Amino acid sequence: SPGIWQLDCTHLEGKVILVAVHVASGYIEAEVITGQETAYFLLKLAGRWPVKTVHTDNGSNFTSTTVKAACEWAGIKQEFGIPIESMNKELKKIIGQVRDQAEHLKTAVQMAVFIHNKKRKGGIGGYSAGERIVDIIATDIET
Amino acid sequence: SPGIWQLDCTHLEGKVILVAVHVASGYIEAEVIPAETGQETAYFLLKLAGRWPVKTVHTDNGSNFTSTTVKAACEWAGIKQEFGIPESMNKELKKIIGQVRDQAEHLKTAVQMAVFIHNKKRGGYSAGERIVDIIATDIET
Ligand SMILES: Cc1ccc2oc(C#Cc3ccc(C(=O)NCCOCCOCCNC(=O)c4ccc(C#Cc5oc6ccc(C)cc6c5CC(=O)O)cc4)cc3)c(CC(=O)O)c2c1
Repeated sequence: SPGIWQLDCTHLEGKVILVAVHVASGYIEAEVITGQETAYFLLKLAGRWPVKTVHTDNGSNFTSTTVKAACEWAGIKQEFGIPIESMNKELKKIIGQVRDQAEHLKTAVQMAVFIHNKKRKGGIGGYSAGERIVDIIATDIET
Repeated sequence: SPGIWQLDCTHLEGKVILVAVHVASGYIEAEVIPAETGQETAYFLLKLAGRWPVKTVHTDNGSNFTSTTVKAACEWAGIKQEFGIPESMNKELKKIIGQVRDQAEHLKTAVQMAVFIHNKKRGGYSAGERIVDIIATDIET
């Protein structure tokens, strides 16, 4: 299902990291950060990918006027219950291996996102998450 | 033109907007950045190359060749910089930003609304449909 994403948060060095997983592929986006910030994040994602339903596991985004606005503008359905916590874990491990390469945590997070999406999902051969999401989307339009 | 992008700067409301165009599809990504070409240009490129295949980046002035961080970002991710960008997306974008500007407080929000529209609206195929088709085609190769 090409447009289904899970959105979660996580924390490092006193910053919050917003994390969005395309569930069907394992492709992820992320950024360091409010409700405006999540709204902006969602708008940016939806203008790059098919963002149709976003699952979150707590009440926080349902009380954010800008998120609600971004979702209406963009055509996103928020849904509670999510339907990727091993995701936040591998991201941080990768952030561990790159952190020394970067002066800003933000850069480290984006190095780790890069690695995640570009490595072979299976270790060897097959697709990366970055390839799968495009593959998934190509086939849904085709249909 | 499978991993070939154009990079440029456009200006609105006293701000600089960085814009990368996937040449074969016309798909664009954009963000508000500093006058300085440095760390935040490197970061935009790192992020872009994490979402799409970015192998060669064209520019047609010298600004993008004066930052050590941009060079380190290109090395890290496997990006070649080429001079020569021989694509006035900047003009339809600003059209659209002006269309949607009232719908948002922050300019950068209006930029992202205009990116969304430009990439989604076709007829034949939208830029967003094209880039996916291009990349999927290639993978199968
Ligand atoms: C090898 C290599 C490779 C790459 C590298 O890269 C780098 C780097 C770097 C590097 C990057 C970056 C910085 C850096 O950030 N600098 C300073 C900036 O700091 C401020 C940050 O906070 C931002 C938040 N500020 C906001 O103002 C704001 C305001 C509004 C909204 C919204 C919304 C919205 O969305 C909506 C959506 C919909 C609707 C309907 C409404 C809305 C609405 C509402 C509406 O507008 O109406 C959001 C935010 C600094 C440094 C390095 C260097 C290193 O590290 O070694 C490097 C090295």
